[PDB]
Order: sequence, then C-alpha cells, then structure tokens
Amino acid sequence: TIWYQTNYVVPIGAPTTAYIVALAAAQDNFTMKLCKDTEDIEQTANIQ
Amino acid sequence: ETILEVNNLKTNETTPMQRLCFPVSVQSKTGELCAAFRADPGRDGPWQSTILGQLCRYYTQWSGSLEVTFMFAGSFMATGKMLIAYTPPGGNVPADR
Amino acid sequence: SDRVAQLTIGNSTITTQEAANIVIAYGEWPEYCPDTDATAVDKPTRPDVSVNRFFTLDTKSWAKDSKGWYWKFPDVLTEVGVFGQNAQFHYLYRSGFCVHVQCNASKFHQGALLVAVLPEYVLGTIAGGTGNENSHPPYATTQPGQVGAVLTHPYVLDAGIPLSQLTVCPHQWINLRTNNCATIIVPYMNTVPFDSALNHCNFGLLVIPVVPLDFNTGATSEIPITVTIAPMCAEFAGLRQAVKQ
Amino acid sequence: SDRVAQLTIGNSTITTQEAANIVIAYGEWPEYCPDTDATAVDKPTRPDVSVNRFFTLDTKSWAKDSKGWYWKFPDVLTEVGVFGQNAQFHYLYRSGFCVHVQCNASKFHQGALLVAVLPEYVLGTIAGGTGNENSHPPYATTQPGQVGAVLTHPYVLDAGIPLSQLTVCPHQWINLRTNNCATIIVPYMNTVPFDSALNHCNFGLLVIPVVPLDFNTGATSEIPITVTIAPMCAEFAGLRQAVKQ
Amino acid sequence: SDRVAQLTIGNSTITTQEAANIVIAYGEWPEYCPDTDATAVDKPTRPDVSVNRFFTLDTKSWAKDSKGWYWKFPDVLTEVGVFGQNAQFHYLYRSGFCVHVQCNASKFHQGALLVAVLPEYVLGTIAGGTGNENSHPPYATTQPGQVGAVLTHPYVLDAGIPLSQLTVCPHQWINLRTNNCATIIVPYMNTVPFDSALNHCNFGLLVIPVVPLDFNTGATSEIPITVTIAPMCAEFAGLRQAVKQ
Amino acid sequence: DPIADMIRSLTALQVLPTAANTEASSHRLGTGVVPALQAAETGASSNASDKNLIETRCVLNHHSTQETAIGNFFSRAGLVSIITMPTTGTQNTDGYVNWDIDLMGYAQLRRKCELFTYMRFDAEFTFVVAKPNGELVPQLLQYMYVPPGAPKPTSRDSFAWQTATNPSVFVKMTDPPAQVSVPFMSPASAYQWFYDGYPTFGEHLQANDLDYGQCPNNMMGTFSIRTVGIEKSPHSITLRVYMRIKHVRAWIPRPLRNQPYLFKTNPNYKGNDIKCTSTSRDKITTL
Amino acid sequence: DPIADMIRSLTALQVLPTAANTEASSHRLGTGVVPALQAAETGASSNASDKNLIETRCVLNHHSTQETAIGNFFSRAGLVSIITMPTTGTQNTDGYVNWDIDLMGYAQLRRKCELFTYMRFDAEFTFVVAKPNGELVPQLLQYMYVPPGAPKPTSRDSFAWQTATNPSVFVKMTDPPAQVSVPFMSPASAYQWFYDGYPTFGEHLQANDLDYGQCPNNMMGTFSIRTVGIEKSPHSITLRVYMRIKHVRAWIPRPLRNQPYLFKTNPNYKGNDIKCTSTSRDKITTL
Amino acid sequence: ETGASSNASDKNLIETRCVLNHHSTQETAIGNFFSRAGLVSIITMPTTG
Ligand SMILES: CCCCCCCCCCCCC/C=C\[C@H](O)[C@H](N)CO
Ligand SMILES: CCCCCCCCCCCCC/C=C\[C@H](O)[C@H](N)CO
Ligand SMILES: [Cl-]
Ligand SMILES: [Cl-]
Ligand SMILES: [Cl-]
Ligand SMILES: [Cl-]
Ligand SMILES: [Cl-]
Ligand SMILES: [Cl-]
Ligand SMILES: [K+]
Ligand SMILES: [K+]
Ligand code: NA
Ligand code: NA
Repeated sequence: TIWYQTNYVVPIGAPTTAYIVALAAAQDNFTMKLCKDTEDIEQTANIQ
Repeated sequence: ETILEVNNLKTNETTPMQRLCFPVSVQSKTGELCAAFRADPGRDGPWQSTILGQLCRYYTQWSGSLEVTFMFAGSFMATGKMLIAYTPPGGNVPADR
Repeated sequence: SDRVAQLTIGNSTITTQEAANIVIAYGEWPEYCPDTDATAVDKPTRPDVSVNRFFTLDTKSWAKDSKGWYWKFPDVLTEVGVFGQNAQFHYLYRSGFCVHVQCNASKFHQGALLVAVLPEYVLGTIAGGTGNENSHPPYATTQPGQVGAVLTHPYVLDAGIPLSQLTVCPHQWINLRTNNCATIIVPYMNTVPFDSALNHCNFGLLVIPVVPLDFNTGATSEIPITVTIAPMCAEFAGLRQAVKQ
Repeated sequence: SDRVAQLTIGNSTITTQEAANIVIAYGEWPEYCPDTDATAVDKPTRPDVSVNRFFTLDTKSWAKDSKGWYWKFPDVLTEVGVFGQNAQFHYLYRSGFCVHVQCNASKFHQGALLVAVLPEYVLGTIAGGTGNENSHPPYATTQPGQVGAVLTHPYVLDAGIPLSQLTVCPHQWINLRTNNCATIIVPYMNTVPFDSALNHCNFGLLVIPVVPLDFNTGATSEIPITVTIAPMCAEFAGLRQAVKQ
Repeated sequence: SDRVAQLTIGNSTITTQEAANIVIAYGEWPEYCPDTDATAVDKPTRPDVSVNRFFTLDTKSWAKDSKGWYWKFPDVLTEVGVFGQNAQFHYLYRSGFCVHVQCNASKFHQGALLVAVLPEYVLGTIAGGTGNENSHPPYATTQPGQVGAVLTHPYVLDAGIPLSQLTVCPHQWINLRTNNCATIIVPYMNTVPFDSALNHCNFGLLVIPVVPLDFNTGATSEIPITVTIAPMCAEFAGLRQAVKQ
Repeated sequence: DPIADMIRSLTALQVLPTAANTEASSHRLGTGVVPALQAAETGASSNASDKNLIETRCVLNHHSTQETAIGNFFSRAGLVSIITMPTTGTQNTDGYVNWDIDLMGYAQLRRKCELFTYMRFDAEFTFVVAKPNGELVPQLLQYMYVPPGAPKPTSRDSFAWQTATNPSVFVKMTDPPAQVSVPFMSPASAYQWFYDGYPTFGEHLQANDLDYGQCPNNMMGTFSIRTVGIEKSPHSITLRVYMRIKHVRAWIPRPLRNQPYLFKTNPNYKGNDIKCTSTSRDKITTL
Repeated sequence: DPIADMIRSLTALQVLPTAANTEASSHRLGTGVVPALQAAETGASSNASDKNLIETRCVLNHHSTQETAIGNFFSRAGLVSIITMPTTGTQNTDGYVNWDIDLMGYAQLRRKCELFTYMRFDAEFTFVVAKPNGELVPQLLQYMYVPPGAPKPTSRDSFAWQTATNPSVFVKMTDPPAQVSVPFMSPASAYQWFYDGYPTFGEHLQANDLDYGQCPNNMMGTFSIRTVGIEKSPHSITLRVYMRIKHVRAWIPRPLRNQPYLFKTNPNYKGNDIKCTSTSRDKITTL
Repeated sequence: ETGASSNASDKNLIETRCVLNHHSTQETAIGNFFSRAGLVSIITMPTTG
C-alpha cells in the first residue's frame, strides 16, 4: 500500500499532478523450482 | 528491474501506455491512500508485466525476497513524503494509513 | 552528507533528503535500566522489534493562523500496536524515543516550526480569565492521546512559561527553506527507574510555528505536518491483566 | 522425590505433592528455531517472560458419565494475555508447551483419566449417521477456544481412530488412587519452521475418563479438572496489524 | 562528480552537467575483431578518427502526446560523412557505438523518456487489424535512415513484445527533474564477426516517453530531443565500388 | 554486563540388526528390589524383561529386524488410482481425462501411510493400462503431468499437449507398463496426512467448512491422459496407477484407522455403525 | 550459537575555574572557511567566537566562575512559610497549628527552584519567631515534625506532643532562632517541581482533576507547633520559616516563570492579563 | 535513471535474523529450462483427399 505521509506540494507554475513508475525484481535469495508450462501463452489458432 | 503495471484499470486497456505509471497529486485531505496491490509475483495482476513475473510462471514454486523500486517523475520543484507498506499475510488491505 | 539520512529500526525505515543533523537529548542515548539503579525484582520483558519500531500518528494541517500542537509521551502510544498492549498489561514501563517530525513545502513557501521536547510538561489553565478560579485541565487536555492537542496560548506554552526560552530544551527547527524534518533522540528521564505508562507522561513534544507559514495564492495550500515516533529500549515489568487507565 | 514437584516459569509457579514424573514428548525439549531450518528473514520477537508463563483456563466438572474433553493448541491462548496479543499481531508463530492437568479427589474416590497430546488432531463427523452425507465440523468444533469441547464418541476420538491406541502418543494417566496431575512438555512439531497461530492447530490435548469416576454417596461429588498451560520458547514474526482470524 | 561528464572522441567533444552515469552494454567495451574470431582474410581498413567521432542527427520534438521514436544501426549513418562512405565501399563492416541522447527542460517541466538499445530490433505489422493479412513493413519502416521513425504502438514496441520489459536491455532514463541526457556504450553484437552495414541492422535505439511531458502553459513548449552517436572501433573489409543498397 | 539477566534430547540412535538375546538367570529372593511392579501413570511402558519375572536360559537370538524397517514396509507398489476413458456413455467420450492427484482413494495404501503424521519420500509410479476386459490393443497414449498453475488440456488436441515444459510420457498399450521416478515435491519439508487447520484466513462459515483439513502443501496438481490422435479412438481404456514409496522418512506415529473410510479428504466415519476394534465373545471368563 | 541474532554519552565534564582567555588573532581572507555562517535549525548554538569575527588581542582572563555554581546560587536561606497563632479571632485561638508542608507559597524561592525539573538536596531550616509587631516575650514553644502517617496533634495537649519518636524542638521566643539540618527524604531519587501525571489509576473525571500534577513523592507531611502549656498563652505568635538548600544537584533546566504565580500546586496563570516577557517600545527602529 | 537495478537488500531496510539458505539455483540453469522435448511439427500423410 502507498500512502501520503505528508502531501505532494508544488509552487505556482508547476503541474499539480505527476506520475510514479514502479520497477520490480528479485533479490539475491530468490530461487524457483519445479519447471512447468506457462499459462501466459496460447495457440488460440494455427500459426501459418 | 522491469515495469510493474500498478495502474491496470479496465478503463486503461485501450490506452495501455497509461498502465505503465500511476499518479500522485496535491491532496486536500491527509493520510490518503494512493494505490494498492498484491505482492504475489506469480499471480494475475500488476506483476504479470514484469520479466520476473513472466519467468516465474514457468516454475511451480518460488522462494525469496522481492524488491520494488519507485521512481518519481514529477517536476524538480515538486516535493513530498509517501509511506509505502508491505503487510504480510492475514490482514486484508489496511483500512487507513 | 548531513542533509541526507536514513533511520531503520524494527521493520521500519525512514528516509530524508533535507535533514539538518540529529539531536541526542542532553547528549545521552537511551539504554535499558542497569541493575544498580533498578529496584523492582521481577525479570522484565524486552519485546525488542515488536515495540522498538516507527509508528506514524495522525497528521495535522498547518495554516497561516495555526497556534501550535503538542503530544504527551508515552500517552500517544498507549493504544497502538504491541507497544500499547505491553503498556496496558504491565504496571511498569520504561523507554526512550526517536522522534521524527515531517513537513515539506516548496522552494516558494516559507515558515519555521520549532520542534522541542519538554520533560514533565505540566499544563495550566487560564484560571477563569480573572485568575480567581482555581480550574484544572481535564484528562483530555493533559493526555490528548495520539491525536495530540492545540495550544491556546503558545507564547506561554499554556503553562505560564516563555516560549522564547524553550530552546533551552532539546530541539530542532523545521525552516522550510532549509530542511523538511526534525529528529530528536530522547533518553528515559524520571526520578524513578520505571513508571506507569498510564499515570505519568515523561515528556511532551511541542511543534510551534514561530515564523508563520506563508505563500502566494496559487501555490499548494495543504501543508501537513506528520509525526512518526519510535520507542527505543522499551522494557516492561509488573505483569498482570490489561488496564487502560 | 518423584511424587513431589515444582514448576516455575515467568511470574508463575505450580506445586504438586502427588505427581507421577514428567513426560518430555518424543524425548525433545522445546527450542527456538535455529538459523539452518528457518526461512523467514525478519528478526523475530521473543517476548520471553510476558508469554512463556502459566495460564489457567476454564475448569471442567467430571461426572460419573462424562465422555471426555479436548483443546487445540495454540487456539486455547489466541485471546489470552500478551501471548494472544502477539499471536494476533503476527503472521508467524512458533512455540512449545508445558501442559499441566489437575484433578484431585480423596483416598475413597476412584477413576482414571488418560491425558494425551495428539499432533494434528483432525476431527471428523458421523457423516449423517448413515454415512451418505459428507458433513464437516464447524469452526466452533475444530477450534473450540479456551473452553475446549466435548467428545461425542471417545472410543474413536471423533476421528475414526481407536482410543485404545492413543498411548502411542505422549501421555500420562491421572489415576485417583495414585496421583493428582499430569505434566507433559511438548516441543514444536510441524512441516514448516513457523506457522499461523490462527489457521493451524499443531496439536490437541485430550482428557478422557477411561476408568469412570465413582464414589459412595456422601462423598464430595464436585470433582473438577483444571488445565494450566505454558508456552515455551514462544517466537513471533511477520508483524502487521492485529487479526483475530 | 557523476552528474558532470565529458566525451571526447575524434575532433568532437560532448559536455553535460546533469548526467546520470554511463552504461556499458552487457558490461563490454567495443573492440576490434581479434584474429581467432575473424574469418575474412583481407587486411581491413581502420580509418580511426575520420569515422570514430560524434555525429548529430536530425532533432525530434517532444509533445504532450508523442508516441516515441526509434533508429536503426548502422542505418542512421550509412550516408553520413566518411563513415557512410566506408560503409558503402565495403562489403564488410563492424563497429561499436557511443549513443548520447539529449533533452533538457526546466525545473518546472516533467516527464520521463526511456532510452534503450534493443539488439536485432525486428518489426512487425498490425496484420491488417484482423490478423488475417500477412503484411510486412516496407524498407522505409525497417531502415528509416537518419530521420528515424515513429512507433505506432509503443506498448508492444510495434513487435508484439511488452515495453514494460524493455529495461532488460541496456538503458537509461531521462527523467527531466533529474538529468538531461542518456549515454550508452554498445559493443558489436552479431552471430558473425563482420557483416553488411546495408542489409543488416545490429540494433535499434528506442526513445519512448513512458511518463508524458507536462508543464503549465506559459512555460517553453518546444522541448526537443537530440541524438548524437559515435561509431567506436569501426573496421571495414571487402573493398570494391560503392553500393548504396 | 551492567544488566545480568541478559546472559536437547536425552535419547538417541542405536543399530539393532537382531532381536535382543536372553541371558540366563536364576532365582532372586529379597526385599527392596521389585522389577515386576510398575506405574503406568508415568506414561512410560514397562521396563520388565523375561529374566526379572522367571528363570531363563541363555538364547543367542539371530532373528533379523530388517524387514520392519519403514523402508521395507512402504516400498511396495500399491494401487492409488484407476482412471477410465470409455468410448460410449456420459463418462469421457472425449478421448482425454484430467485427474486431480489425490492418493487417498484406496484403503490399503492409505491406512499404511496414516500410521504416521508426516512422511517425506520419493516415489516410483508405474502405469498399467489395458482395455476394460484386460485385452491389449495397439493404441498410442500420452500421459502428462500438469503442476499447479500449468494450463490443463481442454480437449484431445489442446495446445497444452505440446508439452514443451511439462514432463510427458508417450507409450503404447502394448509396450510394458511405463514407469518413472518422482522427487519429493511439497513446498513444505514433508507431506502431511493430517492438517488440523484451514488453508486461509477469514470467517469459517458453515458454507466453507469443506476447507477444514485441506493442506495446499499436498496438492500436487493434475495428471492428464489422452489417446494420441486428432480423431477419436474406438477403444475404451483402463489405466491403473501404482505408487512405490522410496527414500522414506516418517514422523509421529498415530492410532491406526479402525472404521471404514468414507471420503478421500477427511476422516468421517459412519456413526450409526461404529465398529469395535476387536471381535466379541459372550463371557470375559470363556474363550 | 545456532541462532546468530541473539548476540553512552559523547560529552563529559571539565573543570573551568576561570572564564576562557582570548587569543590574539589577525585577518583571515579566504574561501572554504566560513565560521560566521551557522544553521540554527540543527538545534545547536553558535560555535563562533570573537577571534573568528574580528581581530583580537590576547587577554588572560582570571574572572572566576565559582559564584554561578548551582550550590552558591541556591544555598541562601529564603522564606518558605509564615505561620500565625493569634489569641483572638477565627484563626487559631487553640494555641496550636498544623501546617502541611508545601514550600511553593513564596515566589522568590519558587521561581529559582522551578528553573530545574528535578532537584535533590539536604536543607537547613531556621525558625524565626516573634509577636506580630516584632516584639519578643518569654514564651516557650514546641515545633514538631509529623511525617506522613504519624498522628497529628488535635489540641494544645494532644498525646502526640509526647513526641517519643517524631523529632521535636523546644525553644523560647527569646532564644536565638532554632535551626536544624534535614536530609533528602523523598521515596524517589529526587524532588520534582513538575509532575505531568496523576497520582493514581482510574477515570479522571472533572470532579478530581485537582489530582493532576500532584506528586506524592514531594509530600513530606505536617509541621506542627504549639505554645508549651496546658493553659492558653496570652500572646499572638508569628513564625517565619526559612530554608537553605545544601548539598544540591539539579537536572533538566526549563524556561523561567514569566507570569505571576496564582496557586501553590499548579502553574495556572491569569489569562486576561498575559504579561510580555520584555517591556515594549513604539518602533523597532528607535530606542 | 542510471540504468542499474537497486542494490538494496533486506538487511538495509529492516532488522533481519540470520538465515542459512540452502535453496538450489540449479533448476533455473538455462540447460534445465530448455532440455525438455517439445512439439515442433505435425506432419500428415492421408490416403484420401
Ligand atoms: C508423467 C508422470 C507424472 C506422474 C506425477 C505424479 C505426482 C504425484 C506426487 C505424489 C504426491 C503425494 C500425495 C500427496 C498428497 C495427498 O494426495 C493428499 N491427501 C491430497 O490432499
Ligand atoms: C523539627 C523541625 C522539622 C522541619 C521539617 C521540614 C521538612 C521539609 C522537607 C523539605 C521537602 C522539600 C519540599 C517538597 C515538595 C514541595 O513542597 C511540593 N511542591 C509540595 O507539593
Ligand atoms: Cl505467487
Ligand atoms: Cl499566545
Ligand atoms: Cl464412544
Ligand atoms: Cl500503444
Ligand atoms: Cl498434439
Ligand atoms: Cl505535653
Ligand atoms: K542378538
Ligand atoms: K582562563
Ligand atoms: Na520396577
Ligand atoms: Na560555521
């Protein structure tokens, strides 16, 4: 969860709305196991 | 690190680029919630956009600590303090800050 | 390299890129009570990370006409997380604190808050105005809880003493053009080694705008002030059932 | 010198002048989780004396026709004292237990209770009698809280297994003509190093009268049974807000 | 001391007072092809300073609604200066690159460009919308020359792949409130030691505004983006007459 | 330093290849010593042995204890599943079947495993297939393991059978039975036949009391099978799956099931007909 | 061992008998060094000294710092109480008086003590007695200390004056003034002029808000006095009590009282007339 | 903006215990990820059509 600790403050002359980009990754103690097929790809139809 | 789609709204689907970043803006009330999402990396949601998420979907189990880095892209004249929290299992989305 | 800082304790971390050093009240770090000074014979419980961590209380809004606020310790946390629970279940308590007050604006705003710690902050009443009435402050004023309270007469700190001399106490200033936070580390101070977290407030935290907030219209007007505190070396003794007051 | 005993832990002490030794389940003393076995990376909180102490639950009354009772761990304490509070505020929990069941009568009464600890005590239903209904036990039956529950079919431990073989588990007997208490020390047993104190009950404590209570009329008829338990090496991790279930 | 920088190669020098370090793609500096890996037997020509220098291409204008651009290498320079001439007169070419993308605004503007290098950037078509038409990109789209081209569907990089994962490639960001340029040093990458500078583009440079440009009206609205690149360790072989394609 | 207060298992393993010997003993007549008297209340079993209660001869016992090592008790292939793909009927005229892996459907093996609370092991799976009457025909089959989260095939020719990452086995009904080794796959340190708890947080309303006792750490996914072909096969198929535990470790023994099994996922028993563990007789004084 | 995770003050005292000396300095012209510039936000006071801002001569300063040692500041007898026993009126025609010990009734001494939060010390009490007009007569008096819990005399001849255990002093109004030494008596380690709390648990209803700020650790009991005799004395008596702090230690300095005192037990001030700490003038640009 | 991923680890953001991690990294070696037979072609030779 991301909360406003104080407030987004800006002076006269600058946008009152801005954006944040979130990047994610694994740390050094990360490992995976039991290789399997992904749900994220499907051959809905024939590839010509 | 790869980009997390925190702003994965149904209203975004036709302007997908808008999903790559979420907003912050001058609040009128204190302690407002800015955004929320699950940390589950192999689950459907924001993590699916990351190379991490896609790859761990080729494995049944995982273990380890994750890391999310937030980059602020407002103007140089903008200032602010945000509280980012990770709530381990048990409690649904915290009601308030 | 003195303007940047990170505070990590328990499962919590604070960052700031516009600090102005850190104050260690009276030059002493908090510490657990030593056997020479102790008197109570039961082995205390020292929960560590479940209670020595950062807690963020309700935020206040700074206006061009704000008088100033104050909070009492340990009152603010008697009902928050595991710390509060321990304070309720035990007769005896003792700890130090790391106080971090936050307030950021823009390079076009101005103002200055004085952030101070005043041991044994006893409040007084205006005595019915004329001074013939020996009135007293109600519980809600002496122990305002986590919401804190508002000063009615900051100039005399609602206690017949000059704000002008409060700097004789551990403090820092949040001067908008310079920094956006104040950090003060406070050691346990009392005439007894342990005490009740309910009946006695060791010190008060005052945040007073000595130089009023100002800015040209059009600039962001919601300028909050947030208080985040962390007990340090929290110790408890005299276990029994839970008591709220 | 084996019949007399004292148990002191935390701010609590138990005495007995008619014991029958003490059982250490599977020959192992409870211990904190070691770094080789651990997996969660956060530094845990080990409250010590505020949670590793004796708690006495509600007393039950033994009648000439009682079927027997059971309690689940750590369910019994999830809402008692500082232990419960820690169990609620943390996702992860782990501990061992010292179980002390009390029951005294007179040299003229008779009867024998079997006091046992059964790891992963999963309950079953009578399947609608005929066995065609796949019914399940309601929360109140699987996690009866500190009041415990009553066995409806002790002979099969409400789980399709023979009471006759329960002695294969850590146990003692309270045979009125011999002793007046049972003491069992239980180490943490699970397939994971830490777990939820709310979703998973590590073991169940069963107290079943295998040889029914009897006495000539005129003798005291109120023969209670009291359960006093103490967590040992309680450790917690994954701090967040409090959750009751 | 990491924000300031100077790049001098050939008769050209670049300066920047708001950098954010420099990236060395896959951790490798460009280098001439070694005798173990080489296969072509003719002694190559290594022009040095006449071709390993900075060339500045046409500037693009960043608007609140820009989709993003891309350039292909070595296409961009096949017709510029002595480098292009050498690329035309020789069958074989090989080199690395120093890519410097420039974009400055004011402390009151905002936005963020992702600057990345994608090896073997093969483009795809939208397949007639329905996907029943096996259409292909025209020369002008696959090899846009020094003017570069515009992405029609940045989200999938006009190639059925997620922009969200492009950071897995050598890159930097130009976040207006932080820096005003990106610098990436790219080594030769291919399955063959030398190749045609005309038929094969080793990699593509993408500049995509992931966080859109914004500013209050009244502020400068023409915010250009300029690309300056320098071949490094350019080598050529298989001399003959000049060929443009 | 300025605060003073801030500063195991009594039994282990032996190798016993043979039953204990019997030492010769003679008569013992005296006070104080009394080995025949015990106190079962302690929780301990009697320590008395033959030589203390009678006069014994010497016996050099060479009886082996090897066959009762848990490894030899469990490493015997047993039936854990019967899967059928008939050609006519409401069953599966589809030419494929997806089976949720649950081995608690057959009593013989189940009762043996439930003697323990936790078990960790590897396994050898053997797949015996034939027509329902036991005859064999030249039919090509494909068995595929679909771990939790992997797409389950939805038809005899679903893309999932491309099996690019999942492990698949292709065998003929005429070849001997297929056989493979499977490692220990739980995310926990051991499989557990009893889980006194719920899989998730929340209120446990009677509507979802079927959650009770369900341990995700034992849910290994799906086992899929199909006749390999784009057209339907004319043969009904019967697949029996056998499992052989190997490299096993076990913890916490418990009473053995003494009521017939009713369901794969719980210990429910028929309450109207509660069987006694032992047969009965008329009098306690007569055989 | 198998669990790794289970494994001060940067400033001290100096003796400064004399004020710091001034070392001679010359001109300093350069970049980088800038002692005149400070950052009061830090909470620290300026470190700049004369030699950094101007050219100084050398001055061997021998001014003593001794008179500002807290001991010399406090060890001066001050009035803490005036007790009267008149012969006619509603006051005390009884010949005796019981006074609850509370020294906060006189401003001069009180303001000095309130400069600190906690103080620990011994004290010398002097008792100056005379008729209300300052004249002296041959009257025998008895002063007695009645610690908390000791029976308070209820009359000029109550048994309590037997003073078998309490300490009493017998002196004539004509003798010099009686004087005694008193040790540090709080059950706490120090007397505290400010106690932000309540003495007991419970709800703190507005009915008992007079409890706020009352620290039992400072309540030393009663001081009783009487004319020594079974019959009433014909003389009105005026007793002034002076206290002299000695062997003192003090902690935590605080702002000095800047509003007149209203009550012995709290810091209440007259809100309609809040005095400014400094006098005023017309313009900030004129004296 | 540098192009680098964050270097922060658990111990820098929170108080950690010691954990002797023996989880293997072998199954994610590209060799084990790819060396699994997959379908690359289906060829048919019918008798009619
Ligand atoms: C290509 C052949 C694939 C064969 C794959 C078979 C995998 C089966 C692994 C054995 C897992 C042990 C059984 C675990 C849990 C029990 O079934 C539980 N009672 C289910 O709730
Ligand atoms: C025979 C002569 C007896 C004289 C005894 C005098 C004892 C007085 C001891 C001094 C105690 C210091 C004053 C302590 C506390 C303050 O009065 C508090 N403000 C009262 O609430
Ligand atoms: Cl996941
Ligand atoms: Cl005021
Ligand atoms: Cl029964
Ligand atoms: Cl797009
Ligand atoms: Cl296929
Ligand atoms: Cl007398
Ligand atoms: K033998
Ligand atoms: K001097
Ligand atoms: Na014996
Ligand atoms: Na300076």
